[PDB]
Amino acid sequence: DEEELNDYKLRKRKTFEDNIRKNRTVISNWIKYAQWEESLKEIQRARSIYERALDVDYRNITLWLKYAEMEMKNRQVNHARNIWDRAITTLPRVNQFWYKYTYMEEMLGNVAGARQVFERWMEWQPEEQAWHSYINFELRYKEVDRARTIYERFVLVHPDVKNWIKYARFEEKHAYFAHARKVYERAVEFFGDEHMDEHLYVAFAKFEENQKEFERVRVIYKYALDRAQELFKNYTIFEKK
Amino acid sequence: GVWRNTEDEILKAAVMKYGKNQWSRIASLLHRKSAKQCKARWYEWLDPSIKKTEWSREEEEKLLHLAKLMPTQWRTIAPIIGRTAAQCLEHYEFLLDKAAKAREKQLEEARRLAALQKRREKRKRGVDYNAEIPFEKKPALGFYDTSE
Amino acid sequence: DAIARQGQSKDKVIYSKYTDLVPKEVMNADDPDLQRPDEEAIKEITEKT
Amino acid sequence: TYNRQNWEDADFPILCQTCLGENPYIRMTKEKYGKECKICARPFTVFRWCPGVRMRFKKTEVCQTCSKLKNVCQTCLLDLEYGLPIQVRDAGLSFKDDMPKSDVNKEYYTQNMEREISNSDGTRPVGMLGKATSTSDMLLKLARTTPYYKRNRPHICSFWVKGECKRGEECPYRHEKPTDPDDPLADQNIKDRYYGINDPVA
Amino acid sequence: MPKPQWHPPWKLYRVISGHLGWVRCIAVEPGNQWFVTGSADRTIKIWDLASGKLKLSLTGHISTVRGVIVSTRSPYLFSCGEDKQVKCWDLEYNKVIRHYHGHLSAVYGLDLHPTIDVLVTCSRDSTARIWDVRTKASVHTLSGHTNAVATVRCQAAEPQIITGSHDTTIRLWDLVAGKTRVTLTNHKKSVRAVVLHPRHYTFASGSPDNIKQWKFPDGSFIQNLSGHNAIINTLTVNSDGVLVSGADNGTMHLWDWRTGYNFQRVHAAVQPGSLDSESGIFACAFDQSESRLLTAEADKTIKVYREDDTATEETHPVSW
Ligand SMILES: [Zn+2]
Ligand SMILES: [Zn+2]
Ligand SMILES: [Zn+2]
Repeated sequence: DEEELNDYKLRKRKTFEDNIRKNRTVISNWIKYAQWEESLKEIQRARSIYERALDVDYRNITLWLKYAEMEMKNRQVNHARNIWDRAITTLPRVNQFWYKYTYMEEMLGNVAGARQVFERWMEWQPEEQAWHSYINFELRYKEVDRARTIYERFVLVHPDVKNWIKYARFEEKHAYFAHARKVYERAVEFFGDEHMDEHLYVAFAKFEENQKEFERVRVIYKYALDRAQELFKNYTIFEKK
Repeated sequence: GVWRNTEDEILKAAVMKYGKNQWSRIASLLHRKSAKQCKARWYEWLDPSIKKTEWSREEEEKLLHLAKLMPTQWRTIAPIIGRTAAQCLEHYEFLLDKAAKAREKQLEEARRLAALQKRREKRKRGVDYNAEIPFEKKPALGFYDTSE
Repeated sequence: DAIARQGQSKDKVIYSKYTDLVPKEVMNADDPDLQRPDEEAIKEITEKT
Repeated sequence: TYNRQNWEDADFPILCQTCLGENPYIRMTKEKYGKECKICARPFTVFRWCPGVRMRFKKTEVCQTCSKLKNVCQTCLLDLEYGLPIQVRDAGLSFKDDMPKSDVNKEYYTQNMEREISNSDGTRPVGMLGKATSTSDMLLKLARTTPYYKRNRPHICSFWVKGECKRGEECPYRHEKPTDPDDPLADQNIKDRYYGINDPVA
Repeated sequence: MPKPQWHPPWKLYRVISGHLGWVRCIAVEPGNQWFVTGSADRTIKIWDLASGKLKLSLTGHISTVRGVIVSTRSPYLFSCGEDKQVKCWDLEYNKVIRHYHGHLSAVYGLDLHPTIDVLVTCSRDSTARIWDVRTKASVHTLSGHTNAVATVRCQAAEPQIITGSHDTTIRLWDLVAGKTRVTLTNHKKSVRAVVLHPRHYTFASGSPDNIKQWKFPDGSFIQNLSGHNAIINTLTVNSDGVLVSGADNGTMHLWDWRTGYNFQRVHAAVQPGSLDSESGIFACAFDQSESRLLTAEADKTIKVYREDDTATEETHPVSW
């Protein structure tokens, strides 16, 4: 039975090598060969197959994803960390590598120093979901001054009215009312000061109505004097209250 | 030149199998029939785009008008009104009369049986994949790892 | 950057930081930074090559 | 279709002290692409010399890339630092290096290591020397200190074995009895000695 | 942000026809007496520069001629084609005298060293080859590109060889060792055109994503000329600082080299009987006087543009 299994493995490897040699650029043959080698419990053989496939074409996302998933499905954690470090240093613009690296080093790794590794992604100015996930990760690690610096760099790097509203809500939920008032004042001074966005003023009026109704009425009057229908609705709400 | 209904069914099945532009492949099936005969029989009678309906008032008015304009040119007249030349000629005559795998696996099993019989009783410059890694590419090392 | 270069020596330049991607400020036309390496060095490189 | 093993053409052969002989003045012969390598089968620069007075005219057998890879002599196939077989040194230090046996994989691996060495400084027996920092475990106990010149002795005259050497004392080959052919020490495959697999001396 | 200098706009003033294939390449004789076109007609035509009259037509190529260059220091004409052959024509007898041979696929372009008299060709087999001119010996085979190398540029200063290829990469090579030195991967699409500035020691690369200005010799990124989002096939630069980007959809853009400001968009018409899909700039070149722009349009025409002297600065003001 061992000789028959060896002949079957030799025939399967010969057909896989012939399919590789017939069409080199077809990566599905590489993926099927690597998964068949991993299914027969040959980790270093599948690692050599994946390294050959990455030498053939390193720009494919799925080769890195499958080779890192094969490293993570076994106990080779440091091999997976090396694979993710190479995938980050070659292809920084693929956010899926960053997301799966952070889920590997946060759930399975459980290392806070990976957040410093995450700061490498903060060199690259990613999309806003990275900033939101880092805000929620710093909240899950119970840090609020670090998250204040994160949201300040988010406002400086990606300035938006929704971003300033999220900064105001995060400063209100972290029990820093003076910092929330200073952030609302800076957003009124900078974000849409002459553009007349009429949405950060509504959030400042809501924060003032949470704080003091006279300042909320003054903010509603200033928003009505600077200006739409939402400003008139906020002025009617301030006059009714 | 006769056409039985059996030959019409065989021709319909051959058109639905082999497409349109093959005709000699179709005429291989039909005994005592040519490819030109099969093409003419398809395009004259058995095509499903042939309007096998009755003539409307507009169709008859256009047929009488175009027969007045271009006399006895039915291959030109017929694609204008959408019918074929024979149907429109017959209808024009009628209107004037009215107006008047396993084998390789078995071979591999037989070769394995012969190999076990010879073992119970060169390499052709190849690469043996079961003996070692065929093209060993070591993974790149960095910042981690204590082996296993 | 030691992840970026594996067996390649430090003479070969590798662009990997984010600061390689940002554009430089537009600068003066008459400036020795944006200048050719001049005729005697071009002639020396030409004769050596 | 444009990959092949490059021909290794270099001077200054890497030899042991024992096979080099004892005279400080050696007369030396070099062929540019004379023979092939006994392991990686590439053509290489073949060096031939007489180590002494009544020696054998020893010549280089393996190429310089294989000898720089395993840190061995080009003729004796023994280690430069200790004069031991490479099976003994691999049992002493590390036996997880290995090498392919099929010819296409062997040529591909040798071309890759040759390109790695040529992209390196030029004279370094890869990271295996980095695994060779720990030493003097037990290999220094049985290592030779004197140059064993008896392996530069000339071959046994086959005509004298059949008792028909008509040259007599003019014959440079040895007129003495050979070793026992029934002894398993007399097999000595060269590829087994290079790869460190079932060598009886080791 | 400095204000860009005002460049006068350009206008079409003659259209030359007579080729029976796509005109793929245009080269200008260094004495500015005539110019030369290679086509998909498997013919190479020498045209008078001033009168526009057809001076000569040469046959001998078996496929589409992709690149034609004239030697500045020898009376030689170098032509590369899709027939995997490079021909050195002696103009002294108007005959092919040398055959550079060894490329496995179609040659997409070529360039001459201005000082050493060595030839470099880029082909579809993902290789560039460096040939000695007199001995017809391929002294180097630059490899490392994973796709077809669309264009090659050559210069006397370091680095000598610039290659742009279809795998979104630009390789700055070293001439004496035959090895790559700098790899630039900033482009998202195929780099189809590179052009070198005559005096500022900088160069620019063209792709359908963007146009990118860099800095010799390290290849540091300088500027991102944006806009003109089409398949840019060609790139030439004036000595006065005017950069012309020609695309495969027929649109032409004109830029200031320094500020990267687009000041003119020219979309010429086609031949009288011609489809709208047959509008595309394959090559373009200035003359030696830097006053005529000659484009090889895909409707089998050569279109020649002149400066418009009647325009002034307030008539065509610079935006921002
Ligand atoms: Zn020795
Ligand atoms: Zn060797
Ligand atoms: Zn004898």
